[PDB]
Amino acid sequence: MAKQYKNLVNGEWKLSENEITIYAPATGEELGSVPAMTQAEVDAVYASAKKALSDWRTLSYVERAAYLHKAADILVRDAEKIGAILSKEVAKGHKAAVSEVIRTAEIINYAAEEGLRMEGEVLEGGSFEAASKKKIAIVRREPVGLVLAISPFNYPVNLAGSKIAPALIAGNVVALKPPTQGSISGLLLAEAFAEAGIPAGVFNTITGRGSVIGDYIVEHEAVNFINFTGSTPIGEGIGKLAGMRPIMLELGGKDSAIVLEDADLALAAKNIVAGAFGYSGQRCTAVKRVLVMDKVADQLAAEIKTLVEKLSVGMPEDDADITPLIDTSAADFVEGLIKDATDKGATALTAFNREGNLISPVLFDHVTTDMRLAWEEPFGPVLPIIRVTTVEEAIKISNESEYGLQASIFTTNFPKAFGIAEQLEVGTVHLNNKTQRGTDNFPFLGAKKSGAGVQGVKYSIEAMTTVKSVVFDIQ
Amino acid sequence: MAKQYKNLVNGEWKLSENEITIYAPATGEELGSVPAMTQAEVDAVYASAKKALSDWRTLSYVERAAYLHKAADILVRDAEKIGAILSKEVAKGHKAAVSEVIRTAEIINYAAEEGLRMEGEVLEGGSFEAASKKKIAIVRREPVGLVLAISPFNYPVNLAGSKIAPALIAGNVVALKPPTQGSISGLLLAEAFAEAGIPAGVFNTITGRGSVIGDYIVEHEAVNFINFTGSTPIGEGIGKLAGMRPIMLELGGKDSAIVLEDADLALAAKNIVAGAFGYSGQRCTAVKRVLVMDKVADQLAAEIKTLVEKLSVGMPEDDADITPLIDTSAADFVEGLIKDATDKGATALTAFNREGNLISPVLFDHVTTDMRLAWEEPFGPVLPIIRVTTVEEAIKISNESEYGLQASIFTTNFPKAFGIAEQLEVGTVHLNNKTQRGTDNFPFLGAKKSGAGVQGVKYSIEAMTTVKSVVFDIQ
Amino acid sequence: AKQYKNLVNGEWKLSENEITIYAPATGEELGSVPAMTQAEVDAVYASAKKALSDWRTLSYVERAAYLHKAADILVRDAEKIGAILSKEVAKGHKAAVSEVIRTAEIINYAAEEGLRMEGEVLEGGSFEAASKKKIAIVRREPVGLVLAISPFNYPVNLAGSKIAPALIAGNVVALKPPTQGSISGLLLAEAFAEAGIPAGVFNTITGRGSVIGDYIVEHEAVNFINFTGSTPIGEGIGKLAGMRPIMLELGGKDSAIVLEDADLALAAKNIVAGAFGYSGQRCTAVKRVLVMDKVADQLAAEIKTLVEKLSVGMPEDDADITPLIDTSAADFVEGLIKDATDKGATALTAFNREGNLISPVLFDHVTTDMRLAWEEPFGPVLPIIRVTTVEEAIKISNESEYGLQASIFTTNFPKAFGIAEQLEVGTVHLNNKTQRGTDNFPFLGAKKSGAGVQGVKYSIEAMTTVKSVVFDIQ
Amino acid sequence: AKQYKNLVNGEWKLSENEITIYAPATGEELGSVPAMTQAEVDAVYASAKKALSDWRTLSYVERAAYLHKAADILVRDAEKIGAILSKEVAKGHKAAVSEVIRTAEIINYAAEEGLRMEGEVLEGGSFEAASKKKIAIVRREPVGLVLAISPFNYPVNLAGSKIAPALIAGNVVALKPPTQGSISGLLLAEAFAEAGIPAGVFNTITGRGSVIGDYIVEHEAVNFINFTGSTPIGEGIGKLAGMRPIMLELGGKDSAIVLEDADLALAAKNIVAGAFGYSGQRCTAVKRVLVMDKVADQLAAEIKTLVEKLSVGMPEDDADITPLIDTSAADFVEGLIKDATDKGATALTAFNREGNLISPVLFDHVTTDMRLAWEEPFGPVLPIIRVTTVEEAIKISNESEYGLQASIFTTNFPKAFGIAEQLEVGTVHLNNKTQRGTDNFPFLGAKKSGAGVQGVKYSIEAMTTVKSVVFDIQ
Repeated sequence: MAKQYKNLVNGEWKLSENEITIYAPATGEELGSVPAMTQAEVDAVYASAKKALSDWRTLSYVERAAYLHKAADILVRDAEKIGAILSKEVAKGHKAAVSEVIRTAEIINYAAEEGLRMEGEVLEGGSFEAASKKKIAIVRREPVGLVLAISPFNYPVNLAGSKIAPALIAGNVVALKPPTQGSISGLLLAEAFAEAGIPAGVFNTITGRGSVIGDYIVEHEAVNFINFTGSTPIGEGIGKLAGMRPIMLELGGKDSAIVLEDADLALAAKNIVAGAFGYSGQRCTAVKRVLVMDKVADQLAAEIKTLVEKLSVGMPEDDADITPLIDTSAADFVEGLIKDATDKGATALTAFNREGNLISPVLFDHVTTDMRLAWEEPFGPVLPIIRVTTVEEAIKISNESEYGLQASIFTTNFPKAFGIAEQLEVGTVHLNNKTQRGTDNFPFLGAKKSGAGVQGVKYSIEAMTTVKSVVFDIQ
Repeated sequence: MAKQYKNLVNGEWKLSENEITIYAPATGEELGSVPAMTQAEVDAVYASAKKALSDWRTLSYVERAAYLHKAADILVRDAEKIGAILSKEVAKGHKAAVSEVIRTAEIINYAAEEGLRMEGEVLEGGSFEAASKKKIAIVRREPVGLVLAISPFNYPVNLAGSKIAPALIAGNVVALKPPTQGSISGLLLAEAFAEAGIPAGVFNTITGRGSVIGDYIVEHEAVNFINFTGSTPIGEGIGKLAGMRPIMLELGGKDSAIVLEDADLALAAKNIVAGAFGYSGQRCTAVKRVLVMDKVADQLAAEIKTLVEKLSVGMPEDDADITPLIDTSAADFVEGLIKDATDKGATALTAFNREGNLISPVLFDHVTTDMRLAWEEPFGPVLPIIRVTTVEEAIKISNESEYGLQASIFTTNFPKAFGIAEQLEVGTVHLNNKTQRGTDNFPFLGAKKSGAGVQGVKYSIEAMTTVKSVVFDIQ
Repeated sequence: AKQYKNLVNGEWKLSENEITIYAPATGEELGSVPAMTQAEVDAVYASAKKALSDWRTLSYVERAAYLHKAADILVRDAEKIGAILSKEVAKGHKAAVSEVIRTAEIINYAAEEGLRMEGEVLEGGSFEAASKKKIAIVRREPVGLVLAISPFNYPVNLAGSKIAPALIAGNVVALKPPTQGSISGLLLAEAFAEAGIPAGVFNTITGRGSVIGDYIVEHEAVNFINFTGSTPIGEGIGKLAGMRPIMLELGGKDSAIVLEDADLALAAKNIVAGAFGYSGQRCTAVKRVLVMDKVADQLAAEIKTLVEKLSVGMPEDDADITPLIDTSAADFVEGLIKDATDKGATALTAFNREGNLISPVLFDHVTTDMRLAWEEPFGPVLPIIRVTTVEEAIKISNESEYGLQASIFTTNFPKAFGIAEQLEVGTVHLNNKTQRGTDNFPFLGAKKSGAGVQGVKYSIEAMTTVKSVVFDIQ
Repeated sequence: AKQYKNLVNGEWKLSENEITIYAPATGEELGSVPAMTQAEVDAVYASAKKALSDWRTLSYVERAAYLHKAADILVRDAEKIGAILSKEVAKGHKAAVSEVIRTAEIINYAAEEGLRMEGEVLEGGSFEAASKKKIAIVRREPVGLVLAISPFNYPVNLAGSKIAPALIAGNVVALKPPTQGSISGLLLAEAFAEAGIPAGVFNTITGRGSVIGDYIVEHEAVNFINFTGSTPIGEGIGKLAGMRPIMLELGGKDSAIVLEDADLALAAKNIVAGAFGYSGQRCTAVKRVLVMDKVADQLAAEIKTLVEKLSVGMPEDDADITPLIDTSAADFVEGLIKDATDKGATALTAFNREGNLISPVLFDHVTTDMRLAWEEPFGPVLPIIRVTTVEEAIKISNESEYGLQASIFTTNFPKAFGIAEQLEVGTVHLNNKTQRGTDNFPFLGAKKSGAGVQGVKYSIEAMTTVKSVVFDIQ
């Protein structure tokens, strides 16, 4: 039942002297163990990847795309088998975990076909000066080299594949460092690439304790690019450890949902509840605060309340909407935000209840900017409603956040919604819909402390490629 | 005629309590003084810029382009006046300094017209999944915010304008930090933008001592992007101080010129000498080592020697090819590399002579890779010739360098030259021509320790812009 | 009244015969233009094909410099050119000067858009592994000789919108202005000649359609025909072009769909400005209002009050409604007004005609059996058609043989976008009148409204081809 | 020998009359195809216009899935389709199977290229400050009904290269294969029908040119004609199209310019493979060698040795030179051989004809007064023309009415690029024979060789239009 998992290192499956046992956050069930790599074993992974780089980058785009398509087919075949373990490993609903594996296969296939249509440009010297009119630049794309991909606990397969496939199609070699709570899933994803016959050293995995290899994996001079999803403080550290090297960071969010007086309140409540409470609010791109005009606030709060009361609260195996949080510390942190809001006079529209790390969904009304819940990312099923008098106030409060991932605007006036969107300091603005990363072909980025670089399949490919210009004179 | 220069801060010209006197490196003549800003004065510059940002980004592209065109016209008008001071300030030939100011005006005009044709994209949700076929993403470009532009001593006007105009057209606000040896020229460039009527706070300058404001200007939370040209160690430090913030770094080069057996040796010698000895070798994109096939090495060295002996050695006012180096430390460093090469048995084809900081051009043959001159960037008029037996050896020696700015290949076999170019770890490869940044519409980038990001007018605009996606469903 | 000459191979040439041009509003003689023979058209094309090799080999910067100098000369002489243009096509004095300034803007924008011309590098390895070392260096090239045919209503603006995009790309051009508008077209040519455009690179042709009409188009020297004018002439040009590339800007019957939730005052303001601009003598003009019956009475009343305010008079007095281009045009418009009156449409503003000066006529209760519901008048007459559903509005809008542009006045934009997807038009304007601008935007027509896509960058792409150079890397 | 049917609105239909098809190499009866009437063509087009709305509103992913499913069926049945295709157009068995596999590759590539279709957002503030709040959301759209006309020499490959790019973009298609090749076109249609392509989305038309030839092109339901075939037929299609968009892939007389510094063995190998592939029945074949006199004797001797090694025989034996498509084609080739012999050209390989199987003829000392220097033979005959300067080679190359592709064999690449700029062709191959591939690369012809740019992404762009939605941000 509980297997001893191994790392993919240069086409071989390796155990380490020490290991980390992984337990199901909802039940405490032992799921297996992953290797606890040393720095010398991380060196072996990077040496194998740099050695494999020359033969991988010289393959055709077609040949590289064929491996990715083969990996995605194996993921679709084993979606139930991987989804069942993923569900237990990060306390995600069984169906939602299987959906994550299917979405990963879709992103791998889309990146394989997006990346193979890689084009260059021909520039004319005569565009700038007459004397150089016979000079042209043949500009072609090249891989950056070794990409270190760091996936998060909440999407350990999906936000590993969204980094791996775009890097691999471009001719880069990859080392996946999954989170410890999610490493069995990351290694199951690696088994699909290994079964697809990915050449030795082109795709590898690293698992271990942050105290032994956390900074080491990023600082290493073999790494040419770091692609990470995780907390803002960890991302801030990765940015300095990267030095001059290119990075892509997907960090926290405190996405606001601005509801104007002319909004469809039932549609706004439906989207706000689905977005805020999806995976018990353990998503960076979740709706984390409602900024509603006071005229429609009482009716909107009542409609959000009725929907929050319907949400099922239970175990991942029963596909509950609200499942247990990733760990005790996460649950304690969420309870502290709920306590601060209650003590400062916010109205609890739905009751707080906690059984283990299973916190019931809490909706708060009359939330003010002096409450921690107005600003701090909970990663838990708690949503504040902050009443505003003007749209200028809603923009001001929205932009006062250190985060700027996405925003939602619920209104029937789209020219005004576009004007508001221009002023919001976020990557994406959704009109009459919850904030969301999808569709995966769209750009996904965060302003301020929410990230660095632009994600979305083609943008991820462009970010993990460089340019080689060949200039010559026509005679 | 030594003037007391002032910094452009929020539409006003400000002196500081302390100042730095600038002297001509070739004669020791006092040229004037620039303010020695405090950290509180840097805070005032950044506060002015962030305040000016909202009204600047909301202007049309046409309005922003008009200011850039007006400033470029003022630079063309005052090219002799600016060029005369620039020549004395960095010991650059009088005509070459005037040419630099004219080239700056050309880049400003090209960036104003490139940036105003800024386009977005419309993506279809139906490209990724059938359920999202009515969902579209209107993706538009936005400024990153405040750009800190740091120009180098060797191109204090040209590599200030190449950062300022692309940032300004995109709707960013700028703070120019010129080098101390080059700050009078950076402030003369600022006077052209001020005379063009650039709004208060949109364009500002900072001058000061590295011990007082060096790290402070970069670390400051108001700065959203750092665009720097200078030494590799300084750029490495900037990368760390930037944290997660976007950067563009133009650092050192050790550009190799690979000469094959079928090369036109007279053309190779002409290009190699013009590129290696331009501005006494004080350029990052300059031929710094010749990797020549042994069969043609004696004839190529003889042809390079005859041309190096013709180079004039003297003062900037007399438009000498070889002028005095930027400072004593730079000339001492170059002399040390010449000494190491002589002591290790390299053949000096042209004699070493030094008068103050005026070093005569030294050509070395039979340079082996145990010599410091084979690897270290001198920033002086010294060129090694390294003989090889195979093109595999030339590629291996060229790639062993920590730098990878550009490379030159002299050969009549272009399909082979393209194959070699693919293997060279550089940004740009010039076929049958010296390495060069131009034309300014072409990408300019460095692999390895030569930089971060892609320069060239459109690439600079793209780098200093982000994306704002607005997603909605069609009904 | 001067005797104008054609620009042919850097020289100014008269022909044996000439055509005298009169002001449509006053009958004043403005001058004459040459009446070229087919042999003189041959000389223009021989000059252009000879000049093509040295023009296409110039840098993009050198070609852009000539365009910028021509645009500067147009700005300098905008009052001088605009004054003659105003008299020549009975356009308001200020509107005619604005047209010359807008032409200089398009020329400059084309010069800077075209010089940033880029190619592409394609990888053989994208399609098959065996061709991974094979790449294609794809670069843009001119099509060759472009014949540009401008219309009477925009004889300078819709001549420059064809000439500058063609010239920046390395093409040589022959401008054939309309006879009523040839003095303006030749004044535009004087600006390019003063800018020092090389001999044969830019030339003009003037003459009678019965002598050279089909001849200029069917000539084998012409590689591309870029025309603005009537649909029947455009249809003929398409056949005469054979396999050669074309760009056609033809008739319009633009609809303004007004929904129940629309801002009716804003809809009326935009509808009147768009429908009655230059007395309705524009292809991109609101030519039919398709309004929901619940809001039709109030919209009709608001359009009426604004139509009654429009000044009716002479071009020199900057009147909103000026005399029509010719008697035939005014007779045709009067016939459409008569047909609507006889079929029971309600004339909300009175019909009056003094010479070829027709007062603006607004009709309500227009049905699909009336000619005014379908035919392009090119006159100051606007029908209002009442509809019960948006499906009916889409159906009636698409039943037209034209599909240039449409306007949708509503506060529901997701629905407006859904309606826009169903309309068979090139452009849909939300809460605004139909318009060609801004000139960087695409401008095209579906069905009988055109062929090809205009707008500066689109015009450049259309009048260029590609040259692919393929080789294997070793 | 089966009785084949046309795919019409999801049903397989016979016509009252039929055309029996015979193998050009053996005379074997292969089956019959319907001889459609104009009323049956009307039914095909009515079905397609009706199916257009539900096809275009499907997602790109759903349209791509049908194309991928059709391509998989073609790979599965590649031997079955290839065996019939080989007999139908006297193409080698292995080459005919390869054609089906290449068609599946193009269908898959077009499905994935087309689904990443993007629009653009343009800023009014790029052109004028007053329009800075105005933006244009420009999205791609199908042109409507595409009539695809495939040629006899690539009846499956140059049917799929038109069908898949049109279908992914949301267009509906009617395939008109050539009569000699209609069984193969209908076998391709069976793969799309088995893939479950919706009724009316994809249809076929078969018939006699005297009954429906002009009718299929003239029909007002057709919005785009994509044709590969002879130049005179293409010229007629261009007129019949009127203002409607077209894509024409017509004749070629591709020149292979061999300079003094060329690798003559490489030049001979590529020249012979390109000139004699499918007995020279290809528009992209090398059809004339323009060689510098200093290296002409050695090059001709090297080409001769390779031509003498070409097998001459039947398609079932994978012979290099197989029987020509029909008697008329072989008679025409024999006439060009006769004109060259009578005018003094040197026959380096002997002329022999057995039925319509012509042996490969190599001619040297071919002059510009011989028909073989200019006319496309579509037969295994190649002239070698000697030139004294590269200027003469460019002049002779460009004197041709065709301009499909050119080859340049030389070791001086910067000079080869300079020559390529002067050649009036779509593509120039350096040190390699002319060829359409890879299918992601642009494929086009200058002068009488075509209209429009083919190659997968270029095909998709050509069979799409643009819909601009403009609004002001508040």
